[PDB]
Amino acid sequence: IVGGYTCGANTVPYQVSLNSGYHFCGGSLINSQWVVSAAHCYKSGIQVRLGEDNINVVEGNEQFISASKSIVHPSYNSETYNNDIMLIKLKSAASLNSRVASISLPTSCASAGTQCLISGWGNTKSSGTSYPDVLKCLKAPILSDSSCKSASSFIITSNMFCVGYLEGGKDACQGDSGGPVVCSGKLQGIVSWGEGCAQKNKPGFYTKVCNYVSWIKQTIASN
Ligand SMILES: [Ca+2]
Repeated sequence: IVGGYTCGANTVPYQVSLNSGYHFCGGSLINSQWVVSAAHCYKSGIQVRLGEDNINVVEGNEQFISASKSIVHPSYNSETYNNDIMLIKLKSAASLNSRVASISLPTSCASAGTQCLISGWGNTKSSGTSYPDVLKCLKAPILSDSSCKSASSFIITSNMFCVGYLEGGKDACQGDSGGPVVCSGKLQGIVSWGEGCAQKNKPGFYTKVCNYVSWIKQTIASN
């Protein structure tokens, strides 16, 4: 995350890391057996990692559970990132506690201006590579739908909101993808894409979970 701060060991207990020999995408724990993340993060043989803060050191509190199944949205579009959502079932239920807890799904969509908390172990620089050891946080507001679009070269659909800072400097970035956007204690979004990171007039775009609650609840029940 570019222009953020250190969250602090387990201050974001719903945040998960998806690992395939090394961290590559983020995720959010929505119940003891299911994580939600981005469609575009799909990989086979994913190891979900709960309770992490320093991803490169074993601190105790870590839980490493394998993905028994990974269900991508059937309408995912890999070229426009529309319906960038994926549900991962854990092979065994996670041991829920103070440092590894689930986040509620939303009951209604969040309106422009609401302040949200974005997080992950992604890149922290506008130019170049600097992957942090510890979990990073950014507080940012939802921008108005008109704002994202004036400021855009790529297709934006109704399943995406956008959040951040048009001035630039503060944004999610590569490696945060699939991570959480929490607003008022509810997971409203999934880190999906942006035109680079932290660039002037190019905010971040996020899957709009509020559109997907039926599909999540239903997929979970029948799997
Ligand atoms: Ca660790």
